[PDB]
Amino acid sequence: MTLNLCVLTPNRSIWNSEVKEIILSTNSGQIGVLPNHAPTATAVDIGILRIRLNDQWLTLALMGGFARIGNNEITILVNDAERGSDIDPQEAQQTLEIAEANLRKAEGKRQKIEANLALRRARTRVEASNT
Amino acid sequence: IHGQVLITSWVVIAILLGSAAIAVRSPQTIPTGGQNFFEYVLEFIRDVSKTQIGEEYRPWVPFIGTMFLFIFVSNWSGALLPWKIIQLPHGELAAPTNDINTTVALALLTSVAYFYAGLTKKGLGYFGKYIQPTPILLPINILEDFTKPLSLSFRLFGNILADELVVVVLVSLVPLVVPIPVMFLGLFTSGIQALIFATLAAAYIGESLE
Amino acid sequence: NLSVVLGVLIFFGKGVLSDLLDNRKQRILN
Amino acid sequence: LTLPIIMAEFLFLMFALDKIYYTP
Amino acid sequence: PLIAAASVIAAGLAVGLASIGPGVGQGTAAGQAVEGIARQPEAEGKIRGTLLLSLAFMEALTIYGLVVALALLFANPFV
Amino acid sequence: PLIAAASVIAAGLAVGLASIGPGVGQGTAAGQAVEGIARQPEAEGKIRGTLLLSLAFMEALTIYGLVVALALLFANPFV
Amino acid sequence: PLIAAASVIAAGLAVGLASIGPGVGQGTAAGQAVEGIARQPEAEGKIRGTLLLSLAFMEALTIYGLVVALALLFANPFV
Amino acid sequence: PLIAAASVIAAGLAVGLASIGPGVGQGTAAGQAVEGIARQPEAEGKIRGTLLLSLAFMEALTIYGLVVALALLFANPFV
Amino acid sequence: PLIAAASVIAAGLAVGLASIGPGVGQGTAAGQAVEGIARQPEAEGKIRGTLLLSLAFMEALTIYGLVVALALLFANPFV
Amino acid sequence: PLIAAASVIAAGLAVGLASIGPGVGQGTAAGQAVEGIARQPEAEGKIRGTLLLSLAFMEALTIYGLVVALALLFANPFV
Amino acid sequence: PLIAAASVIAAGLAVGLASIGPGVGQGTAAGQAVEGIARQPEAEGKIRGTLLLSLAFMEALTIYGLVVALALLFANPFV
Amino acid sequence: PLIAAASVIAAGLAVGLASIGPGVGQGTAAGQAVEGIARQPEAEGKIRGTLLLSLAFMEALTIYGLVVALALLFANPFV
Amino acid sequence: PLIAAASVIAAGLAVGLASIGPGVGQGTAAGQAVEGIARQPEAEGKIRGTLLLSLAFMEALTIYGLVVALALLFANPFV
Amino acid sequence: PLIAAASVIAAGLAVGLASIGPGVGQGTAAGQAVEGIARQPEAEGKIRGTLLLSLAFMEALTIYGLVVALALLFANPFV
Amino acid sequence: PLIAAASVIAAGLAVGLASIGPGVGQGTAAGQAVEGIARQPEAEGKIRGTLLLSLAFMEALTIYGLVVALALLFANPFV
Amino acid sequence: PLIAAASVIAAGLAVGLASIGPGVGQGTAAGQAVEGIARQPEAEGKIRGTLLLSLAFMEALTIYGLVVALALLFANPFV
Amino acid sequence: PLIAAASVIAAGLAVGLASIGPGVGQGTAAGQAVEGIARQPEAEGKIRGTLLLSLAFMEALTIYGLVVALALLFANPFV
Amino acid sequence: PLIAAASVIAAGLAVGLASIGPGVGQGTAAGQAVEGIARQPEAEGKIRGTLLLSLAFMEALTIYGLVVALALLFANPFV
Repeated sequence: MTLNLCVLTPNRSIWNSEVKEIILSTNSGQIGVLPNHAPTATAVDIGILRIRLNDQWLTLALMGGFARIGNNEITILVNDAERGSDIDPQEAQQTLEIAEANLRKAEGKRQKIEANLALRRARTRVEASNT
Repeated sequence: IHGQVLITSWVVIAILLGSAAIAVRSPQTIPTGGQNFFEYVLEFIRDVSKTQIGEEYRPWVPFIGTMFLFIFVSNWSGALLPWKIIQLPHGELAAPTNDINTTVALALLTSVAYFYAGLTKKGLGYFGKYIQPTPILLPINILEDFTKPLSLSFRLFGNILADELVVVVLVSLVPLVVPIPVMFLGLFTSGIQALIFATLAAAYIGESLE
Repeated sequence: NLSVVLGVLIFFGKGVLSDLLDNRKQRILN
Repeated sequence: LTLPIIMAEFLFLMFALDKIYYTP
Repeated sequence: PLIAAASVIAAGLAVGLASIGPGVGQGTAAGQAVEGIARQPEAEGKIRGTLLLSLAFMEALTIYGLVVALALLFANPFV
Repeated sequence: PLIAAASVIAAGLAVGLASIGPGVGQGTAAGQAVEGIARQPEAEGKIRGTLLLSLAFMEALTIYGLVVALALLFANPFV
Repeated sequence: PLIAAASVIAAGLAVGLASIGPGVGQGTAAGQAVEGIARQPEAEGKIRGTLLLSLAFMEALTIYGLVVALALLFANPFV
Repeated sequence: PLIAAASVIAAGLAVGLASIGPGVGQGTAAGQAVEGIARQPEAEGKIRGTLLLSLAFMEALTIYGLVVALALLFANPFV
Repeated sequence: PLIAAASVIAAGLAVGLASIGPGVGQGTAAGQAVEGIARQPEAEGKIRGTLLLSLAFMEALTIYGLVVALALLFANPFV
Repeated sequence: PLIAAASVIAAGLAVGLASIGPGVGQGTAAGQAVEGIARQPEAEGKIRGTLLLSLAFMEALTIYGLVVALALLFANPFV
Repeated sequence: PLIAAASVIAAGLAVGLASIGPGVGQGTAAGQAVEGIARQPEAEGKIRGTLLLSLAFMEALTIYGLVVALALLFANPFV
Repeated sequence: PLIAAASVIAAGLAVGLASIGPGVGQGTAAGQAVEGIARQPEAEGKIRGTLLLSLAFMEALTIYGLVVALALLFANPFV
Repeated sequence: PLIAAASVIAAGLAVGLASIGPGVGQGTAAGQAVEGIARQPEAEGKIRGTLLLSLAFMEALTIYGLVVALALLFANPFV
Repeated sequence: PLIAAASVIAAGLAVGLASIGPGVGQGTAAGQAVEGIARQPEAEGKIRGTLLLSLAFMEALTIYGLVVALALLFANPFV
Repeated sequence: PLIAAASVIAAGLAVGLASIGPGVGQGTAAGQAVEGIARQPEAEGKIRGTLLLSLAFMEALTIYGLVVALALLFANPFV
Repeated sequence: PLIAAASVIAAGLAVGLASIGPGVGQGTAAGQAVEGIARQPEAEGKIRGTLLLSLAFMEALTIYGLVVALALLFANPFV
Repeated sequence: PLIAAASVIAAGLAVGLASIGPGVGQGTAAGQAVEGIARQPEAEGKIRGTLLLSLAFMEALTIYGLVVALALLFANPFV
Repeated sequence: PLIAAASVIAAGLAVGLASIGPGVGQGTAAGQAVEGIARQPEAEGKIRGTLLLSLAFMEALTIYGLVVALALLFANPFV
């Protein structure tokens, strides 16, 4: 029936509250969850976690991971989690600029794939920030 | 002789004989417009030959380049030559490839070519027809030996003769404003099938040489 | 008419083939 | 056998013209 | 009369039965093409070249039926 | 009489069996395109022209049948 | 007599196949379209116009056959 | 005899194939749509109008056959 | 005797094809529906609306054929 | 004599096609149903509601062809 | 005479198609049923319930053709 | 005369079709049952009963056709 | 004469299609079965029993048609 | 006479169809069989028995039509 | 006269179908074999021997149609 | 004569029966190879030469039927 | 008169129908084989031996039909 | 007056029906070839030979139809 949302990162856990509505992006797309989804495991890409606990759907950023949507539990294992409002939009946008500049510089294969990674994660930080 | 094809094939062979002297006419180490196409087509012969024939590709460079560039110039005489007004009571004036005999000639040429290579370079007594891998594979020998030349020819010949007829079958009803994408697709695929006969010739030589 | 349009477009095609090949010979010269 | 006759004709034709073009 | 009705039904039937393939052919080709275009922003032109190559190659097939239908329609040496 | 009874069935089945095939392929190609469009927001305008031109290539097979049908219906020489 | 008699069967079979083909075409297209909407919720304004233009280019593919059917009903310069 | 008897079989075939094609089309389209509603359980606002317009543009191909059926049953210019 | 003979077979084949198509149509639609609602019953009763609407639109194609079959059966304007 | 000879073929083919289509239809739908029932047992009873409703919708498809066949057999005004 | 001769081929195609359709229907339904069974080793009887509901609803299609076949063969009204 | 011939042809076609359809039905069913036996070993007793019950549901289909042929062959009430 | 030729052609068609169906069915059955036996090499003896059971289930369907055919051939009640 | 022609065409179609069914049958079965043998290297001493018994069960499905061909061509009571 | 003619066309259709069925069958079998090769080259004997035996089973299929065609052509007992 | 009519029927249907196969073939081939050009853009030529050689091999298939049609139409050794 | 006609239509039909099956079988075997090379490209000779032997087998599948057609063309026991 | 007609019908139909199998099998084989090529570019020099040899074996099945049709064209024994 009721679930629990506990995101957890390689150092600690940054959520343990029992929420109603999580909707996170995945490599395949997006999946939405409401209490007692069927047993499921979903690889989650670098996409915002707009968590609609009843009154407040606040934006949370995460930078790649995995999920497990089994009975009465939603564990979110990500490298790092950030609530969207935490990051300032001005410096977020300036870092979006520096990320696009990094991909512009990055003609090499190694540097260019890592810069594409950094680019996407920086852009999602912007999108988390001003929302 | 079969005149309706031979008469126009004569002037196409004249175009060929002139392109034979195009070599010795202008020497350019860096060939500008036009002759760079000649060097690129020589490179194309290098590509297909080194890719499919194998080692003795260069004395077979002539035998592959002749059919390749001849299907090229015969596509030219078939479609791109302006021939609306000219009228012959002997038959249609389309291309050298209007007759079955040119394509069966290219067929027998390629056949005796790989037969020559497989008899000289390998043993005279037996070649790839001899049943070495599994001694009950004589139907494979019979079938492949019997099917390679004629249908090898038919692959090119069908499309080329088909378009050579289709152009006038179209103009007989509607003037040239409609058949022009048909001319486009034909000038597109007629050189591809030239490449195809070339690469299949090359593959048969490689079979004989292996 | 359409014969002329076809000839002009085929002239353009000869030109694009020739100039790509000229670029290749420019590589060889460099 | 008229079509094999024309086949052998064009065979020799390509033989000669092939060689004389495509050596030099 | 008899042979003319035969020629006009053959004119209809040639295109009718020669038409059925190129539709799903172009469909599958362009579908995997556009999925690849979505998979990478770079290769779209190298996609479109080979795609229109195969599309004209395909159109030739139905044009064959169109011209044989035109021949059975007007220019038929039997009617 | 008999000839005009033949040409009408000919043109009807010609347009129908020219419509069936493209009627299969267009849905496939356009569906793969509208699946791939939501993936990357940049390549949308690129994919638009490719899809429209390919669907016009497919509509070519049915406008061919329409030309056949109009020459069988209105500009009929046999009847 | 027989011309109009064959006209009706022609119209029927024609509109039938014209309904058959692009039917399943629109099916697969619309399905993968709404699925593209299902993955990214933002894809709505992106995909709406493209989807409807795909369905329109499918609509014309069968409207050719419908026009031929209705003409072979009414616009009959033979009977 | 031949007119009134031959026509109605054609009308039946018209509406029948008009249900043949759009039936399976609409089926797979609505199925992928409803699986989309099941994947994203709140995209319903974007899903409703899209799915209904797709079902309508599927029903058009059968409404065409219905129109020809009524034009064959009541408003026949031939009988 | 022949008119009422042909209209009978007309109505029979009409309802036959009409019941053919939306059979697999509703089949695949409700199948995707229920598998998605089973793996995720979060929006069950809210999907059920779109489910019944989809089935209504899919029964439209057979109710058209059924009413035209009944008009061929009882209210024959020709015989 | 001839009307009663024509009624039987319409009835038989109608019922045959009517059992062909929605048979595999309901097969697919109820198959995905029971397949998803295992994924979440607790809701299978309320899912069975969608199941019974959609299966009634589908069996209507067959009942339509059936009542057409029964009208062709028993209550025909042309016999 | 001719009527009783012609009725039996219609009833035969009726029973044949009626046996075909629900064949593949029940096949895929029970297949995905035993798939759900191998998924959940415990809920097998609760699966069996909806399974037998589906199987009976699919067999109804064929019992309809069978009652029509019996009413045409043994309890024939017209002969 | 014609009664016997048409009756025996009806029996042959009925049995041929009714042994085609449930064939592929049974095949898909048994295949999914054995693949379910594989991945989940401890279900065997439950698997056997449910599989045989559904298989008998599929057997009733061709039992219908076989006994219909036996009736039209042996106990012909018309000849 | 007519009843004899009708008997033999009915037997031929019946055995033809009755041999068609079970071929495809038991083929996909054995395919998915050996797939399962690769995925669980431990219970091969228990796989064997249910396998041979379903295979006899299938062969009964061929036996039905072959009995009908041999009765049309040798023990004929219509000649 | 036709007593010969009907039986001989019956035999021809019978053997053709008895081939065409078990063709795809044995094909998919042996394909998954060799896939299983390759996937599990220990299992080859076990897979062969099950595969070949299934193969013989499938060969029976065509020897039925073959003995039908023999008993129709040579051992015909009707000649 | 007509008898040898019908025996000829029977042989022709028979060998045609006996080609078709075993063709796709052998192809699927060899395809899944050359797919399963991928896991180890050292199982090549266990693959090739089993596949060759099964394709002998599958060539018996087409040789059935071929010997039936020979029995119709050369050892024609009825003409 | 009638030879003209049947020969013209052949000249119509030959290309139509030819053009279907290489349709689906070219479709799948072009789609896959263009997805490959999308995946590895630098391998464009190493994909393109092979795709083109296969494409011409498919053009030969359809051109066999086109050549038969043209040699039937103009250079007819019968008429 | 009729004997030559039927013999020659069978002679065409035999080889025409002959190449349907193996024409897909060889293709799918070659495709799975070449996908098998992508992992281990040195065992390409291993895969090639199996594929070549099975291609000889699959070429027999159509060469037997060609044998029937040639024995119908030139080695005729009837005329 | 009839022998040439049947011969030419057979020649058209054979060269039409020859391209069915290989026309789609070649697309399958070449698509799965160019996919392994795009997957690993290095083995392509090996892959091209295998796929062209498959193309040869498959072009054979259309060579056969063209050869039989051309034999009916020029070296026709029964006219």
